[PDB]
Amino acid sequence: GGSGDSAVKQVQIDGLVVLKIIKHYQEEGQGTEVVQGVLLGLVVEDRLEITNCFPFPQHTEDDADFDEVQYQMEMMRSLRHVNIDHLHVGWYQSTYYGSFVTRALLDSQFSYQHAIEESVVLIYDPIKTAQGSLSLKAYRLTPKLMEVCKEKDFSPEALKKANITFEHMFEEVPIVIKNSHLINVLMWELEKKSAVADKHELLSLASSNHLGKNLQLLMDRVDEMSQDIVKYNTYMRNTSKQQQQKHQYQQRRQQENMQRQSRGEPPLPEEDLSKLFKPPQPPARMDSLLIAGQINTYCQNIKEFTAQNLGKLFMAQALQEYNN
Amino acid sequence: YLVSAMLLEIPYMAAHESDARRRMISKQFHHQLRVGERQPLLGPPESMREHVVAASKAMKMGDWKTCHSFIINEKMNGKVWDLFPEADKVRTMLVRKIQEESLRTYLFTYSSVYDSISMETLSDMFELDLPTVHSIISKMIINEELMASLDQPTQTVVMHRTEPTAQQNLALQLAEKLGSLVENNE
Amino acid sequence: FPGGRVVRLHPVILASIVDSYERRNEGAARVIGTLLGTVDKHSVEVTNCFSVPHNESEDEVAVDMEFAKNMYELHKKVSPNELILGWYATGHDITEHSVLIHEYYSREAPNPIHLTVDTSLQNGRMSIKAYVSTSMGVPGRTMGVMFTPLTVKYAYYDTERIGVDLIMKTCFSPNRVIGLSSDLQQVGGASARIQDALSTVLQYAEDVLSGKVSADNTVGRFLMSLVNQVPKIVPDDFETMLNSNINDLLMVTYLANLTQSQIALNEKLVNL
Repeated sequence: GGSGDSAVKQVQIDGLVVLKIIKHYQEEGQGTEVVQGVLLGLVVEDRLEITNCFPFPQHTEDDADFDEVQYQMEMMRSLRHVNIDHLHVGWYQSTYYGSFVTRALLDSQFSYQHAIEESVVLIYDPIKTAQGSLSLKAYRLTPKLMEVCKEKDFSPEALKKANITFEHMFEEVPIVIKNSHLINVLMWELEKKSAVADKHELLSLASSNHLGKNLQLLMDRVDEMSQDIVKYNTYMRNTSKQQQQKHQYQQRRQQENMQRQSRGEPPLPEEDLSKLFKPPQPPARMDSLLIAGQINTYCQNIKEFTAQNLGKLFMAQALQEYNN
Repeated sequence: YLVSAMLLEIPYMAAHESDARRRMISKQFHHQLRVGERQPLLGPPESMREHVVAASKAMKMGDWKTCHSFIINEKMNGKVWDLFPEADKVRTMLVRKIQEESLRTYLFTYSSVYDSISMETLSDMFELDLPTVHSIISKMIINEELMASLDQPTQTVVMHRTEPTAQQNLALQLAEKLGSLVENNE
Repeated sequence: FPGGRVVRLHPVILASIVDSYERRNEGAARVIGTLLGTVDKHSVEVTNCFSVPHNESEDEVAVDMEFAKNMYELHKKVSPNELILGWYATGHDITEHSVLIHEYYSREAPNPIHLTVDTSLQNGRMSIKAYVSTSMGVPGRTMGVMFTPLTVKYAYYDTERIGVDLIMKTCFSPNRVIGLSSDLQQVGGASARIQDALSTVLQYAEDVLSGKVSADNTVGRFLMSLVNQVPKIVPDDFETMLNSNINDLLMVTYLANLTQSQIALNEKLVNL
């Protein structure tokens, strides 16, 4: 099912695990690098099903600074006391960005999955995903990443691993499929709130009425994603011209520098030929900017797939429902 | 201030590829990146606090702060023409502030007035019938005319249509780049 | 006025109940914790909780109040939302061991706020009965306590309880998320047909004789409340507006797909 390469597994997110995320959904940290915490479960039936995971609370007002690891191990000893071990099967985040994988935490979680191959990284975003498919995605830095290491180094060891060509997005693992039997008690609250106490269930049913009333679900999202296009994709094209300003453009008259002197003198050096071809700072594609390059131009792909299901099924409901 | 805060407040609503890179922004990034301002004291802020209202056109408010306390601080006295350089300035304030609602405040403006516009800002009807005519041909604005009646029906609709064109500010700067990609390749 | 009226928790209290209960360190029958939250001085609005080490039986019970302070230290760091308002146990209500954990929490000694989770094979009885303990004079025995009920309310982040609504869809049959909005159309369909099957029996009951009692100017009030917002009255210029929006929205995703192709033509010419 959700078996990975040589060791790593699927993740099963039980219904109280998303609630451990949505208790710190967006509260304390709007545009902050929110690390919603570390997901700890165990190697269980092909999918490391989550037990618990508490948000690792960085210096939370404006910026993000990783805390004392005294909290980490003392808290997950606090768990050891009446609950499961720190079986940290990854880390997870919100993080006011549907359809992204960050650069710094990409490196951090690759190094996480380097220490333990059997690890995944969950990204749950609320309806800020734009409604908007695939709110929860448990991404992992791939087993091609894992083979060719360390790690995806920029000026050297970039195209030198893009020769075999690492896969970049591979096994964005499935999330929640089975009646985990952490449910029967939740069904026992479900039936109670479906019964005589049907004020709160209908509160949430009614709550989505005003997420389309005043929010620019499409307009503000396609604006920020289009300004992600103009900045990222076009400076990507300037990178494409600049790696051409070096590999062939500059190289072309490095060749005309070599050739115009009859490729050296018989009796003596051959000083100029050896002195020339001064290799430009990009000698091989600059293919670590371009790694996250592909992954963030595909972040635009799953952000344009967002924009797809926004406009298509909204105007589906318009032309099917209104005609009265 | 009359070749930049007027010429280029047209393409500054999501059409950036005409920005002249030597202008007031030499100093406009300075006397705006200050946490506190009031009634200006220096030359440049006293040459700005009427400019900032020359964006909210106010013919009244902008004419009243190039002639505040400069006739001591060298504007009127020094330019060896006693009162006339202001009669020049006032005119290039009166006129260059009718060329503003034309370029800025035209969104829900469909039917507009061009007799009352002469009563508002007090320029000569022909010296307003000329530039209101110029507004269409010289600045290729989306507005129609039958000027036997002295009128300019707009029918502009560009507001949430220039947003998908503000996507073509960058959807061009995707497919304008593929034009430049294979120039280098071969 | 009495402070013991209502606890407005939300299912994240049941999150750190059930996960904690079903790992438990083999704390077989009785898992217990200290509840942390806010108070409206009449209501008790709560966000989170945690299960503590206990060995509650006759007549031994332990609540490591040093550890409960350690957890509060880590909890207040996690989020500044909450104060330790009392303790929440699983089954059941007033015991002689509850009142031992009372005097353990009168080491803590804010207002005693307890939350008793019945572990039975029932429906009619609630899976949580929140309690406060007034009277509460008490310089006597252990603690003279009187269990007055706090009504069980789920009143926090509505999109969270939309997250819970999905968890209650998984409670019936998961329900994985790939086509969320895609098959929320199936959910919207099922909702619209329950409305239809509702309205049909309401009509046909009075079509015979004496039906549509609790519907005439309530469901009829909220049938004209359907046509309030969809459809727009009957404007064919609004048909023109939203088929012109279809032209707009298709063309937004249209060049989204032209960027899709350009993603490969840009970054994969890199791979020559």
